[PDB]
Amino acid sequence: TLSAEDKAAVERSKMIEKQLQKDKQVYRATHRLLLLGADNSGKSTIVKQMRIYHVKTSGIFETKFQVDKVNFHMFDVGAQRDERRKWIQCFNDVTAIIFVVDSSDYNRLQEALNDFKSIWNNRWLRTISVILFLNKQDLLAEKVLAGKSKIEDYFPEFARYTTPEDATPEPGEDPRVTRAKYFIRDEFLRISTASGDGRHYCYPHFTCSVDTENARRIFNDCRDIIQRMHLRQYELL
Amino acid sequence: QARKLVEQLKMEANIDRIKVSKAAADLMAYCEAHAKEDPLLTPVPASENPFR
Amino acid sequence: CHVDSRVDHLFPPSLYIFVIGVGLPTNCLALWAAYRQVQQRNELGVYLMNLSIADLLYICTLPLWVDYFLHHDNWIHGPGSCKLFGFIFYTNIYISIAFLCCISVDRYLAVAHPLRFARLRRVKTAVAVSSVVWATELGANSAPLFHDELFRDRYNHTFCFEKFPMEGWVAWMNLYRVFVGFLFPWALMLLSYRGILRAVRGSVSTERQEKAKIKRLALSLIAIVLVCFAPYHVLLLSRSAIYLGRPWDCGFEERVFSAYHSSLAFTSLNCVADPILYCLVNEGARSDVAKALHN
Amino acid sequence: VQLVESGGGLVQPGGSRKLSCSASGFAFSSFGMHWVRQAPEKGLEWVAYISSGSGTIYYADTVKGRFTISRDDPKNTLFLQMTSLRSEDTAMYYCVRSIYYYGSSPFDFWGQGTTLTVSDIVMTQTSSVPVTPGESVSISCRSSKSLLHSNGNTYLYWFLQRPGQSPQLLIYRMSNLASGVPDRFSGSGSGTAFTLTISRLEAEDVGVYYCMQHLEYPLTFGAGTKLEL
Amino acid sequence: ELDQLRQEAEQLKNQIRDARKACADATLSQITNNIDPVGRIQMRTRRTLRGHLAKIYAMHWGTDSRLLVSASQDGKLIIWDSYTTNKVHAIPLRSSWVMTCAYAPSGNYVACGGLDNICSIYNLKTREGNVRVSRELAGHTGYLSCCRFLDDNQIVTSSGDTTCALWDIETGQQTTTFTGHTGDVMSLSLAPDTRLFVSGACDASAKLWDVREGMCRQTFTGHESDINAICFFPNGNAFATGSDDATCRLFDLRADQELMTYSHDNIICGITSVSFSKSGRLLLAGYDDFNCNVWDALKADRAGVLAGHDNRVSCLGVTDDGMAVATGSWDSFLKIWN
Repeated sequence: TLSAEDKAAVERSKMIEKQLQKDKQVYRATHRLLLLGADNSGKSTIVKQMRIYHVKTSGIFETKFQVDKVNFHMFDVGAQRDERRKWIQCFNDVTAIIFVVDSSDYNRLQEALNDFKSIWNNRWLRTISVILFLNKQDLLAEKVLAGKSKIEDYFPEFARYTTPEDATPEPGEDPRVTRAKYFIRDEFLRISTASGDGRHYCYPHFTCSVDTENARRIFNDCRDIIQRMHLRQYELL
Repeated sequence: QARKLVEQLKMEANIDRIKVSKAAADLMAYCEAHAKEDPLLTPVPASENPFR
Repeated sequence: CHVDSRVDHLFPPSLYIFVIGVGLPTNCLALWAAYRQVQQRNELGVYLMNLSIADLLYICTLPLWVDYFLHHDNWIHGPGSCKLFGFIFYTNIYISIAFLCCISVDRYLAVAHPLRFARLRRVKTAVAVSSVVWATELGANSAPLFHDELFRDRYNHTFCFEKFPMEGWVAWMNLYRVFVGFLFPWALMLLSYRGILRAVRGSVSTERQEKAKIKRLALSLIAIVLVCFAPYHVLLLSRSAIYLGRPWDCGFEERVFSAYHSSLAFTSLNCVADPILYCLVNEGARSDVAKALHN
Repeated sequence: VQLVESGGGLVQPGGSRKLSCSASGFAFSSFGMHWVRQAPEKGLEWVAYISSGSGTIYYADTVKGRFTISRDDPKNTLFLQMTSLRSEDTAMYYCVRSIYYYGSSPFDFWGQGTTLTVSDIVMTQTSSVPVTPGESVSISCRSSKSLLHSNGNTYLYWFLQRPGQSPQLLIYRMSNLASGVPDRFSGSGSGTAFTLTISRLEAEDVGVYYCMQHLEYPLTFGAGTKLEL
Repeated sequence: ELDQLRQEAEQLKNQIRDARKACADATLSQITNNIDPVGRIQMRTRRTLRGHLAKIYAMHWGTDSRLLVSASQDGKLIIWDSYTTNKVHAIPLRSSWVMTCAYAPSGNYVACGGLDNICSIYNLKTREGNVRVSRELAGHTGYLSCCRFLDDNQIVTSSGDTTCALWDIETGQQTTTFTGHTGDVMSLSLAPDTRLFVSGACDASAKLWDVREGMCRQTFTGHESDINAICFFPNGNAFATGSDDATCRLFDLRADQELMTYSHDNIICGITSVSFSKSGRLLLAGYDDFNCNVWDALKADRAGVLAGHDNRVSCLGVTDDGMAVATGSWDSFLKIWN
């Protein structure tokens, strides 16, 4: 009941549906994650190392890297304005957000905490986990040892703080450095545990820009996020 | 700097405005003169629409 | 052989009436919930629908057996009806256990090995596996259909699918049932849930009060399946083993008759326990059921 | 674009030969292709058709069983296999390009053709007309069945063949004007009655005209109307 | 002085408010106190268009009222045939974060843009059978939110930076740049005469521009939150706006003012899309609470509800002959209502 021309149009529309079914498999087997940070934070060097292994007004950059034969796409917004509340809505289906923060500033640190708070309490970014990198640990250790600038003139609560019992010092580091580096981490975790409600989580890590283990940390952290989603999807909790 | 801002607002001041009653009537007239040629106000009979 | 029972016309009919009344609407609701899940590209809906369909067929076939037991073991209707209804009644258990095993393995692949095996967690592969399960289970239990299964006896009775003593080909089929349709899928279920718990107990972002819930749910599933299906198969294996030693001795059958029918009646509570443990225990499916009932 | 074909020659009766057409300059894999032939001093006749994806293959009545069609997408070449040739197969074979979607124009490009020599909705057309520059001509061909399908579009196509050249598309679906042809050409008609009108005639457009049907297979051509100056 | 200039501007600002009050004599609701209500409108789904792999952000109709183009954040533009639900083209994109789409009135070209800061123009009618990129337009320092054609060689774009531009496609430059906003611009609507257009930005203000000069003739305020969608009444003398305060408004160009507010207390979520019907009597709006809604453009009464989507409605358009309405959502489906 269809003409010769209308019969050949359906056949064309079926060679399109086949190709769109070969792209659903690649789309479903790749994980998308978004990189956020400030200018002083070394988020560019992390991109270089991860690419080195494994237009002038362009506003988006993409990086490919795979660990143990699973593909990852990382996105870095570069040319957009300071206001953020409108283009975040496009990132409500990503696997995770990587928030890279400097730890040696001590004067721009307060502005970093407010920025983390807005991302965590966004209406569209619920059910999205955050993998924060407390970057530049090499510089931080030197500053405290020299003792030129104190950490007590920007956060008076430091004097009353003691190292938690669940610590894990690296081999051979001054306990003053351990006390400092765990205070900054606890500031960020206070925001995370205030309004989590069990829908999304925050994964801390201490890093340096030259470290080659950053790719493995993301893979381990992502493997937990997909696992948590599958328990809900397959009705186990 | 701010000098250009003052000039820009001056242009909008010198315009010829009309009354809301006149503007409301024109919107009313347009809707009551193309009512027939609107397949959503009044459903069209079948065998004339291309979807049903 | 001389067999009689003072309990066979009291317990099975009442339990079957309860099972019909409680498990027809619940299985309908579970089927609706599974349809909602399969609409949302979740592949656990295929297995849930198939389980509900098997349960519904069992419920539909129960009333004739209610009458059969009420009439002090007499079937009156006819031989073809005996064949069809007996086949469904004695086969649906293994369909149910197979689909439980499929659900368990799918959950294990989803939780224990994420980020891999994406070609197996799809709707099309689920349909293929379910069709293969139906064909294999209906083809391996089809041996009774090629014999005669209505036997009268001197002491006022007429059976359907069972004779006392067994003919001789029934013992081997019973041994196959006990060791391939019950133990092997149950072992797979146990191993898969053990693996799921082992993978969960080492994940951050899940507090203790959720791991406890997962553990209780898994143990509950395994325990309920075993408690529903174990006595019948133990007695079946006992009869099969004792027959092949002394075929001419019929004292054991005269002694275990009542325990046998009641165990075969007891096996039916899985048809009530599956909708509760797989649909009406989580909030997501309960919400869909309530929303459907609201209209 | 370009389509160049080779494979013709002399072939003794009962033999076999292979024809191939090479495609360069366009998306070959998304285009179906046809085969047409022309007798030494007669009209055109359809032979075969291979679709995109090789899911649809049709043959003519005088063709089934003897001829086989095939295509090679990665190498950009399609092959026609000829078996048990007879004396009625002597012709110059053409390769034709066609695509099908909403608003498409099939039978766009025609190849140079290859020469071979060996040792149903019938369409009726009129056999000549005198031509003087400046006049307006009208060529009409009729059909044995209505070509107006239920959807709303009529499947009549018009072609032009200048001396010593391959045919070129002029009008598709009885009212649409081809890409690259002057606006003086016009076409109109109704069911089972068609006409083509040329206004303000100029030189270099004399030759033979053909009208083709596409409502259902097999495709039927016309005898050909010749305009001479 | 700077303060004196601001005081002069404030005194100049006070003058504008006086003019608006003087011209106000009645309300549109008052003058519409005799027209018979439209009643109830039942829209039912005719076609469901499956095939996209992710969220759908943009959608435009053709001029022939049959062909349709859609954009998704998976890297695809699909051109549909509405009558048959079969696919004509499938265009893979270089970037995957697309936010806008357009279809040329002639029918030869389509356009797309997003977070890549680039407007890309595709050629649908080539000697070969594939679609190709004919021109990439660069010069914006922020994400593109809307793009609309004027002819085959002109296009207007609005971007994240507070600017809009007019382009010459063959050359590749910016003929005129429109400045004067203080926030992200989120929408554009060309007038039927194609000599004026209106933009609504994230500063609770809408402006009117002249395409051939480059000046802002009128500024319209009255909202409280971001404006997400704008459109013209099919006459060239009124436009409608949607915002995140769960309200819509109608403005008049000749008596610059507000006329009606389309709000209701049950709904709190914001508006994502706004369009009119052919006669200007129905005003359709998409919402964040997963369902579309229909308004009467002269009485501010809800006339009907379209509820068939499982997630938020992002795009919405009405055909030229007025025989259908298409809606796209984040459930990767398009639905045609009639």
